[PDB]
Amino acid sequence: VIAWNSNKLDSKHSGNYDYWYRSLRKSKLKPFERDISTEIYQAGNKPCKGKGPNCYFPLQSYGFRPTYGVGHQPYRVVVLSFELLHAPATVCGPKKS
Amino acid sequence: STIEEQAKTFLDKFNHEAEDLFYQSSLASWNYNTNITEENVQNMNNAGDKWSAFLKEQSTLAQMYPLQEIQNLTVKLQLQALQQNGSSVLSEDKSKRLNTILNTMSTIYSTGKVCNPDNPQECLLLEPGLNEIMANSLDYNERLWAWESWRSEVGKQLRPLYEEYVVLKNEMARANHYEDYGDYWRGDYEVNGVDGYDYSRGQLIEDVEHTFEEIKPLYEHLHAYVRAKLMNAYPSYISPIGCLPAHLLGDMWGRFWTNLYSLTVPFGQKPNIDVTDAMVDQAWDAQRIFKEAEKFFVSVGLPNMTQGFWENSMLTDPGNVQKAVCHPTAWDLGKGDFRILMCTKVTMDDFLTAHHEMGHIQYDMAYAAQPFLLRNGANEGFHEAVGEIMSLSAATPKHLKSIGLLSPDFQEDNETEINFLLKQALTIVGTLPFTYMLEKWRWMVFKGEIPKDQWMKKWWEMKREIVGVVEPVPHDETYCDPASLFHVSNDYSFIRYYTRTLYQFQFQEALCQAAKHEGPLHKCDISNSTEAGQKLFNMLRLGKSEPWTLALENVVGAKNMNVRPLLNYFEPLFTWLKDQNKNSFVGWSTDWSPY
Repeated sequence: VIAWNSNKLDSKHSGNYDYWYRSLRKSKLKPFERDISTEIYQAGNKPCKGKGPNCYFPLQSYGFRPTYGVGHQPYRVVVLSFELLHAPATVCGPKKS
Repeated sequence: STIEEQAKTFLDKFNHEAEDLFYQSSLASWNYNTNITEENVQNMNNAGDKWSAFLKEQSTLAQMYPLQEIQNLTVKLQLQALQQNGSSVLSEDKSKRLNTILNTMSTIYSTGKVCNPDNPQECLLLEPGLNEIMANSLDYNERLWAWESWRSEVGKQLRPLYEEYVVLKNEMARANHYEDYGDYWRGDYEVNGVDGYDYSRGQLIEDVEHTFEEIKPLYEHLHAYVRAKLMNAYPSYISPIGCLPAHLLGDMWGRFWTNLYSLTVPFGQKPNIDVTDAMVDQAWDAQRIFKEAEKFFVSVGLPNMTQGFWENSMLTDPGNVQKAVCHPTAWDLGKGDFRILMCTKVTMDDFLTAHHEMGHIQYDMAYAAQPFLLRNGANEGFHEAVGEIMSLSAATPKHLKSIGLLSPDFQEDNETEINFLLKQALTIVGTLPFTYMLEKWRWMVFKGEIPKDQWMKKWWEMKREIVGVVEPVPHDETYCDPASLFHVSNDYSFIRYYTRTLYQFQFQEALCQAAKHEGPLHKCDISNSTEAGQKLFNMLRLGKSEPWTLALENVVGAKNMNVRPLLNYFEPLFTWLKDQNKNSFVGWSTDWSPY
C-alpha cells in the first residue's frame, strides 16, 4: 500500500467538493469489487421513492480545504495488487548491468 | 432494521454536514474578528442564518425517532439534543418580539454612559473611565456618583421589557417539555438511565446550599478582614458592624474583589512574585511564551500542537493593518483547525491567559474524538476548571525557576504565601456568595414565587443577608438592579462560575495526590508527571458521551461534588484570618442607613 500527502495538490478554497465517499450500503463489498451505484439507501421497511424519512443519500463529499488539520488533508492512496496466475511472468523488476 | 440502526444512520448522515456548516460559521466568525469589514459582517450574518435554519430543519426532522426504544446512551443523548427545537419552536411573532427585546437590552447595556451633572454634554463610557474610577480611585464622591449614574441608566426603562422576556422564556421552556426556564438551564445536570449515577435538579441546589453553608465561616472572616482594612482607608464611611457599601467594593457590581488588593495587602512592604520584569529583561515575546506552554503541556503526556495551529493562529497583534479585537477566547473551528486569537504581551497575566487558552485547546483536541453532537466537555465548567488548574500549575515557583524566569537562589516566605492566598480568595471566593444569591434570586423569579411587586425589596434583603452589601443610595421597585448584569441582560448563566470553581478545586485536590509533591497545596506542580497527565486525559477524552458524575468520580473518586478541597487549600489563610479577627468584630449587621 502506497500513500502520500497531497494537501498542496487536491485542496481548493471554499471546499473542494470534487471528491466523494460512500458511507451507506446494503451490504459490505467483496475484495477487488467496484460499485458506483447512486441509489438512495433504504434504511427502513417503507419503499424508497425520494429524499425524506428513512431515505438518505449514501454518497457524501469531503470538501478538502488547505486550513484543515493533518488528519483531514487529502491523501492519495495507491494499492499495488500482484497476480500469480498460471501464466508467464511478463512483469519483473529492474536488472542491473 | 431496528430503530437504533436507523438513528445511527441518521446521525452519521447528519454529522458530516453539521461539522461542515460549523466550520463555515467558525471561519466566518474568525474573519469577522480578525478584520471588521462590511463583507465579513455580511458573510458572518449569512453563515449564522444558514446555521440557524439548518438547526431548525434538523430539529424538525429528528422528531421521528422515539426515545423509549433506544438502549444506547451515546445515541440517546444525541437524539435528545436534536429533539430540542430551542427558540425555533415558538411562533414568528413571539420570536420576533423576543429578538427585538434582546437587541434592545443589548443596545441599552452597550450604550451605557455616565455624564456629569454640571456638563450634560461631557460623558464617559464604561471600560476606560468607570472601571478605572471603581478600581484606581480613592475619592468617595466620584466613585459613588459613577455607581449611582450607572445604576440609574439601566433600570425602570428596561423592566417592562425584561418581564416580557422572562415570560417568553418561560413559554419557550414550557414548549420544550420543561416546567420553567430554570429547569431548562438545569437540564444538563440531570442524569437518568445510569445505574448508580442519577442526578436531579433539586440535588444540585441542595449541594450548592451545603457548599455555601460550609464556606460561610471563611467568607465571613474574609469580609470582616476586608471591612477592618477598608475602615482605615475610608474614615466615617465604613461601618464597624454594618454592611459595606457597593461603590467601595472595587467593582461596578461587586463581583470581583481583586481591585481591593492594593489597599488590603498585609505585607505590601515587599513586591509580589511577578515574572514580568524577568521577561522584559530577557526580551521575550509571545512566541517564546507559547513555546514554553507547549513544552509544559507535552511534558505531562499530552500530544503536541498541530502544524495548522502554528500556521493559522494570530498570536501577535497585526497592528493598524487589520481591525483585530484583542479579546482572548478559545476558538475551535473543527476538523483539526484549532486557532487562538489573543494579543499576548510580556506580562504574567497574559502568560496565565495564554496557558488557559492552550488548556482549552488541549481539551477541545481531547474530546474531538466524539461526534459533533458530543464535542463538548462533561459540563459547562470543566473547560474553565482545566484552564485554571493548568494556570495554577504553571504559576508555581518551581516551574518558573525551571523555565529560567526566576533565579535558582530564589526563596519564598510565609508572607508571600499569605498574600497569594488572599489574592486568590479575593479573586475566586469573593464572587461565590454573590453568584449563589444571584442564581437563587433568578431561580425564584423563574418559579414565580415573587410575582409583581417584591423583586427589588427581597433582592436587597437577600443581598444584605448573604453578601452583606448596604445600599449607598435609596432605591425602589422600579430600579431593576439585576437587569444591569452582563449575564442577565444577555441571557447567560451565572452558576457556571461556581461549578467550574468547584471542579477546579476538586481537580487540584485529586491530581496532586499522584504527582510527587511536598508541602502546602498551592505549591503543587504536575509538570513532568505522566501519571497525572494520563489520569486527566482519561477524563478529558470522554466528552458528553458519559455523565459528568462518572467523569468526576474517575478523577476525584467521589460520586458527588465536595468543597473540603477549598477548605484544605485556604486553611493557611483561614488561620491567619482567625488570628487577625481574634481582636475584631465578626459578622455584619443588616440594619444600616435607615432610609
